[PDB]
Amino acid sequence: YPGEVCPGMDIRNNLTRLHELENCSVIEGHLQILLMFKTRPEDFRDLSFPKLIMITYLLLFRVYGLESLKDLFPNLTVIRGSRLFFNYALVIFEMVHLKELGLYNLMNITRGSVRIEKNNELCYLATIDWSRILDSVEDNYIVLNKDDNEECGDICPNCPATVINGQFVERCWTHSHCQKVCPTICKSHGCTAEGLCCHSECLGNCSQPDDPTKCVACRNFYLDGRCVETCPPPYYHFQDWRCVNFSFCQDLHHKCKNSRRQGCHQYVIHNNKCIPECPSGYTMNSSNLLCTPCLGPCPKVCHLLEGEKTIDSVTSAQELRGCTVINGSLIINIRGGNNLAAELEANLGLIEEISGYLKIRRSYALVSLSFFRKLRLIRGETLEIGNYSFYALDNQNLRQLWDWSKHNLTITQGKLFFHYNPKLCLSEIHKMEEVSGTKGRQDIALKTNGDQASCENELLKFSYIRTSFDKILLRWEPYWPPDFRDLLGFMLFYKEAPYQNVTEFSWTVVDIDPPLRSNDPKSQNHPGWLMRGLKPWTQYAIFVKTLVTFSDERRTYGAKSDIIYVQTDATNPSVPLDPISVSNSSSQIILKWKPPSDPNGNITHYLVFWERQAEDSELFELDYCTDSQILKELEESSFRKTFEDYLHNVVFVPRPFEKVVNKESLVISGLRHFTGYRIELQACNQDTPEERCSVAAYVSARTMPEAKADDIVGPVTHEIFENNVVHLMWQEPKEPNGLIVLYEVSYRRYGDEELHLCVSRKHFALERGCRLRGLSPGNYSVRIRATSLAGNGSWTEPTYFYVTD
Amino acid sequence: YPGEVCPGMDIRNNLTRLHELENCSVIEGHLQILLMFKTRPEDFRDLSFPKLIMITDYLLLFRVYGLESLKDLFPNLTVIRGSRLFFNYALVIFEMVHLKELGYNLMNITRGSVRIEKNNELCYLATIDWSRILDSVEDNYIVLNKDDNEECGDICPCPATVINGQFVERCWTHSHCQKVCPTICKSHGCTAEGLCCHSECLGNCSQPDDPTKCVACRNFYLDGRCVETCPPPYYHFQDWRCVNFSFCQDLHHKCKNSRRQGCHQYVIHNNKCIPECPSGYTMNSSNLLCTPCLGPCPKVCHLLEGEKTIDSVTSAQELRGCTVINGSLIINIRGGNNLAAELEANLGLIEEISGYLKIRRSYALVSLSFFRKLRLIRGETLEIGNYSFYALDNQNLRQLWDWSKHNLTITQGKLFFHYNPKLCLSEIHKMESGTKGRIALKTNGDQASCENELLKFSYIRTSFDKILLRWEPYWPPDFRDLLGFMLFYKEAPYQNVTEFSWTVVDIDPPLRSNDPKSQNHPGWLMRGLKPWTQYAIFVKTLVTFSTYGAKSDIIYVQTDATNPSVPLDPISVSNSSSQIILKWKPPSDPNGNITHYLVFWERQAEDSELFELDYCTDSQILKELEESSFRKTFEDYLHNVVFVPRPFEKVVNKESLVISGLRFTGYRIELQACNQDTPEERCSVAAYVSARTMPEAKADDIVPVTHEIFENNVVHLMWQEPKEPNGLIVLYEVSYRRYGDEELHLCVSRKHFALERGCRLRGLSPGNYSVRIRATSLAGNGSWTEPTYFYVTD
Amino acid sequence: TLCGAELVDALQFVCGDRGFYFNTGIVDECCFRSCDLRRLEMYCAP
Amino acid sequence: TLCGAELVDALQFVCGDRGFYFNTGIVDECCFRSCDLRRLEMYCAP
Amino acid sequence: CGAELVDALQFVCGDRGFYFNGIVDECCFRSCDLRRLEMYCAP
Amino acid sequence: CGAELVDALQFVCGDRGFYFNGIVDECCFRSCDLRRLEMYCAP
Repeated sequence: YPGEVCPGMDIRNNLTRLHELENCSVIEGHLQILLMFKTRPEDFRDLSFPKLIMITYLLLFRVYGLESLKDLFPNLTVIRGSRLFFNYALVIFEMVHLKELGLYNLMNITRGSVRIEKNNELCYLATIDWSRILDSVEDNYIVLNKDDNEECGDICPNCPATVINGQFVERCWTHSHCQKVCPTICKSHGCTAEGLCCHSECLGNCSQPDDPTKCVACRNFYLDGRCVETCPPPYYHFQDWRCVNFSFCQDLHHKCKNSRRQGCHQYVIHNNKCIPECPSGYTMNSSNLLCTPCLGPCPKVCHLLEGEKTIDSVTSAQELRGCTVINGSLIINIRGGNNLAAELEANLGLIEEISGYLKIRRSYALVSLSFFRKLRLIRGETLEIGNYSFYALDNQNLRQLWDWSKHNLTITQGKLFFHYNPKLCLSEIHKMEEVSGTKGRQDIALKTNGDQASCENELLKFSYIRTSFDKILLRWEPYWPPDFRDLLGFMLFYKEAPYQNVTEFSWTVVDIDPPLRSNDPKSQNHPGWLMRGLKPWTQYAIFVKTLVTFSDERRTYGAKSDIIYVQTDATNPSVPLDPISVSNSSSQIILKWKPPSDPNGNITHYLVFWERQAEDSELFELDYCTDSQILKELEESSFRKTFEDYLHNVVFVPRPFEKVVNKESLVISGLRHFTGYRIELQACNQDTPEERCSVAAYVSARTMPEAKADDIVGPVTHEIFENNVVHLMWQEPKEPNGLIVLYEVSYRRYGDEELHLCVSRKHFALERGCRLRGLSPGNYSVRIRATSLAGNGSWTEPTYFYVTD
Repeated sequence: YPGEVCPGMDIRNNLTRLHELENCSVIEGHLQILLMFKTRPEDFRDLSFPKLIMITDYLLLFRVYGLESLKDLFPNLTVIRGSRLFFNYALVIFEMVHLKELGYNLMNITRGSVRIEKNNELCYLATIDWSRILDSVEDNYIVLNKDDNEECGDICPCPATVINGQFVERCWTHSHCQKVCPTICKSHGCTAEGLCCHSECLGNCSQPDDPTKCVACRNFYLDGRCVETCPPPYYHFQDWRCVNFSFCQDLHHKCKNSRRQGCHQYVIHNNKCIPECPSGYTMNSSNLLCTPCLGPCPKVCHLLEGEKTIDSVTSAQELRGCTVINGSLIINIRGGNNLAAELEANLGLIEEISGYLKIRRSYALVSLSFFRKLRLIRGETLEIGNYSFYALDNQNLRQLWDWSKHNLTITQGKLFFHYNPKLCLSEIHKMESGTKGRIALKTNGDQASCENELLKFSYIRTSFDKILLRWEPYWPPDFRDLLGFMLFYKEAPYQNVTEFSWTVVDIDPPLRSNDPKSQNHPGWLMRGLKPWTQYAIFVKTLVTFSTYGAKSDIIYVQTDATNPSVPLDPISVSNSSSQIILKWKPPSDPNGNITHYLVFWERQAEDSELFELDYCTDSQILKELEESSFRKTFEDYLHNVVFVPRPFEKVVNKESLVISGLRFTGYRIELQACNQDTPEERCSVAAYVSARTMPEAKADDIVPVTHEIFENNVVHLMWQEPKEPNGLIVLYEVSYRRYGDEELHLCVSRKHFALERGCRLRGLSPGNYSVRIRATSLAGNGSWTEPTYFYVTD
Repeated sequence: TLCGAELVDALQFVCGDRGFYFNTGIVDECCFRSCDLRRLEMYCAP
Repeated sequence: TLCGAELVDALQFVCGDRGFYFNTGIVDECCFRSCDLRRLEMYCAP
Repeated sequence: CGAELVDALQFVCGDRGFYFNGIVDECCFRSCDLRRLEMYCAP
Repeated sequence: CGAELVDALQFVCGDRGFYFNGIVDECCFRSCDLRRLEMYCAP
């Protein structure tokens, strides 16, 4: 950080205040630019702040005339995110004439997220990758701006591509810059232009690779001249990025002591950290600036103003971090559906004694209140309307409160309340009632909780299972409520679960009528269901549910069965698809196939068959020379029960084969040179006993031919007749290429022209070879070439004879 | 009703008690037979009661064994009046174990319904239709019998009727049918021949048009015959019987001397015998005629239970006529059947109830107007929680008392309103009765929107195929609350559509502006409608109800008349030689009432081939509304932090026409349909047909034959061409015969006719000859020419 | 708990030849809460 | 009532330069309930 | 249909066996489950 | 598709505005609305 250090600032109205960024390379706080309502692109064209390198949130809002930060902040590298704005470390809001971001030198945002919203001129938003900027991208928020209602031309000029939704797109900042994507090996340490990973002490960028002195921004801590991991022992940590010795912390403490109105703090050294105040259990001697553990208990009491604080963001909770005794009430009003369990537990975890009421008004994203990890006793000295020390409302996703098998909560005064908690079962609410000691000593809505939650405390139990191929039968012990007519039927759910990843919260639902009731504990024809059909190897998760009519004065949740993972027994697999005979040698063929798309069972080894094929007879012979669900709940289930009960009231008056293992290819040797071959391949899955393979995959195969196969050996023995007919006999090739169908005979009188004759195999057999007719008298020559299924072999040796008139 | 009468009875245990039905033909009450265990069919085969004719209140059979059919016990049970129902029904048969067939000759059940249930052997159920037996069939309830398992084969021995579009015969047993009567006779009844009975007969009569011969009497029965009303010497007893003064006197004296609980000191009022005359009338015994008194004497139902549970018609009927209640009332109507009429008739006179009033799980209720004269709820005996008016899980409740005129007073006690999904908060707030000073919010009005604010349409175009919609701008006190607009539309043949088949479309809010002037006037253009059909349109808002929203009223609009389409299924036939009768069906492809048709007919020359022939999401939206609130949250949060304080013919009304004045010829006809007549024409694309009149053989007749004889054995023939050829004379048939020789024929085509200028025979031997010529056309053959004779020289 | 279907069966099995007497109720006494022979036999005819 | 972008637009129109001051506000007292020139002008920098 | 009906019925029976007709008609009318096939075994 | 866009446009703005500032392509992008069509006929 070759520059000066300045605190956070807020700039508004006249642009002259923006000149206060004279030589500030790193800012010890947030930077805000706001309400520049009378500025044009002319004003922002010639102002730049390249010295700034690091920001500890950054917020821009309602700035007119500015088009881009490409010139304003060309070297802002890292935004730490120590103190977020709402839940975000960078906010760009209602920028009117902004066109592009231009923060190509921004590398990492350690903590928080980013929100750009309600712009009307910026572009290039879809061409930036946030996974390489901040870890948690699922909690970002860019909802409404330009290039979201009408796309821009985002001409990325240099710019590595990143995959999103399975498709690759290039990432760029402006029309002249692109995102710096360091390789995964460098991780957060960063890399230079050559791709060399920076030193572990660097974050994002470094002037020279593998040097803490050349880090653009220190990842862990910064000493007076170099990035360091934990600062030297004489230098304590400060603001999570600086290493400062006694002088700086002492000067800050003295300045705070001098100023009686500044919102400073009396800084203290603790655990090699200069911090505004050391946590509970430690007291300051006011002499050595080192706070020591206290004798009498001194909890970190945080006197809340106006007796009330509303928590709806990590910045609100962060104001209570390190607190142990809250001197006021507390409202939790998380919004948006973004999970905040980790930050809430980190900030409010040490809260033990709360001097007021606790209210959860509209916390939509909350799942549990476990983040009050050390919440021992609430006092309730300050109560809301109705005098409730614990309030719950509209918590849509709230599942459960503290783990009551482990927790121990005490409330002193006041009542509690619950309302519209659809995922909160009443059993947990009553456990809350009894564990806190409120009930009996001193509320819960009738039906607003667990409405969409499995409140069935009773557990069903499977009895017998029989799985086979595409069928499976289930059977569980009978269950009967006190009024057996209440049981409308059984609810069955099932899913295809490759692994254990289902927890009741996609299924296929099946309705089962109750079995006929039978007296005695005898066999009641144990209820069950027959599965319609399944894949021959899939694993399934199954559980059943009851369906019971509720009574106003009689609670009856029903029952459910624990989710059980059952995988059907295997069958024979399916035939592999796309086999090919990739013949490589005159006796070797490299068969290539790929596994079937539906193996219905793990492939252990392929079964290979190959049957020799005789050549076609044509070659040998031929001569070539919701209302409805509530509707069914009342007027034929409850109504049928009323008349039956009414009647009883009135009337009863009181007085060759090869197995290939883990390989998609096979090189079959010992094959013929060119003879056609038939191949059969099957997939097999459980063939430790006799084979149970699939059906055969069929391919015709043929090895590479050889010229020597069709070559005729030696000269041709000949005979001469007086009728100008010459008969000649030659040795047939021993191993012809598949089949020799015809022979090419070339004859020429000595020094004269050459003529050709076609002799077929039938002509070869009929005349016992060939017979040249019409030959002119004189010295003659003849040569023969053999034709096979592959081509033509070499000609015979020059044979010479004489023709007599 | 021949014979005597007997009171209602209940029979149990052994069967000897069934002998009590000795000879009485009328039961003045209910007949119950129950718990007939350890009894076999041989016991029920020899016992019959054919004398019994009429039962007043209801008939109940339950848990009888051995019995298989009522065809033997009750062959003449004519009418079940239904004066006093059991639960809501006048005939209940329950858990019959061996009953197989219902078993006839039963005509009418005036008041109530029938419930048959849990019968594991009963057949012959779907064979009967209840529209001819009782009035409100929708109130009936039969379920899960044996016949409901599609295993019973009901071999009817029987008039047939249609239900739900299927036609089937109706019978009672394997040996009887349903005695259906024509609609003219209706409730009066008809005999075997179909003659309507007398007006005082109900069901059937032995002799038609005679009050003395009615089997069952409608209105009232005096003596030997059925009368419309009791004669002045006689007063009405129970709705069915007329009795003299002495009868009621004897009843009163019996109730006086004998202290029998359950009977009443009968009096006379309005020429009727009444157990106790209603409020405003006192009693002083004497003439047994109660008279009005100045002193207020309201009917006090001193119910000893301390409270009542009205869940049935009988429960309300137990309070019939009472004006004040010395206790509480609980309303627990179930089953979904409409109960407004009976509840208003029984509890209408209720004025002040001493106890509280509860309405729990009343699924079928839609309004609490039954208490037509409810004036003051005392609330002295409050429900737990000290409530005078309680409401729970009334799933279909929509409206309380009409608050325009109804004036209710509550002495003390709170009010309760939970789980009323179709009850708007406006009604509840209006209720606060004088008890404003002295509710579960999200559970009320959930499916019944509470948009008190109204939207007004501004402009419409309505097109031969669409529509302009433009509403008035509406903004909540804080905008961004208006998520958008919900527009609903649906075709409506009649202007009788309700709010809850509808087609909906989403609309984003218009871009608002300060000093709005005219705004954008948000609207919508439709995606295609059938033009002439009337449509119903209403628009409602969609807001985060942290702003009740607004909803435009239902508006019925129909587009303008569009051009019609081609006529469908035309028919073209001929009845006379000059007329062609055309028929067509009113085309459904065009819309709008057909005003007139257009018929175009064009003559066609015969085919050229003939001339040339030589013959010879609730979860999904919940994310969005939470998202929208989150979107508004940050925007509000930023402002809090950053802004710091200091030839043609037209056919009218006829789908047929007979074009006259035509020629036999092939003819082309076009039919056009016009759904509007105000302009010169608003018609469609013509439908094409071709017809042909029947032949006129006389027109093809040829009027002797002019001939010449040549020396080359050739005789030329010439004849007069027909004046009106039937389409086209394709060829001419020439018959010639030498004297003493066989007849010979020659073909002369029209091409041959023109080529040789008629016809000429070839190779004629010498001798006498006779020749005739016949014309042949597309229609047939005409008459032959007159005989012509010629001689060939030797 | 004897409910709306087996209640008649149990009452018959208890009463036998006694029969049923004639001239809130029984469902709440025996279905909404458990009963004993003492209560069920009481409904039999004397 | 003043809310959303209308609020900032009206604040700019009222302030008429003069900037905005710095070193429950606004939304509760200008969007939840109506306000006037008195309240809005107060947020402009002196 | 009866084909798949018995192709599952033999599995749910094992050695209990069955007789082919019957249960086919009801299965064509009503949905099937264990209670309607376990009683159809013909030992 | 865009032809029916024209056969609705000459109805909604036949009196005036049936010209260009083109509207077919982004109507498949940004749906079709009455207030999304009167603005296009303004220029």
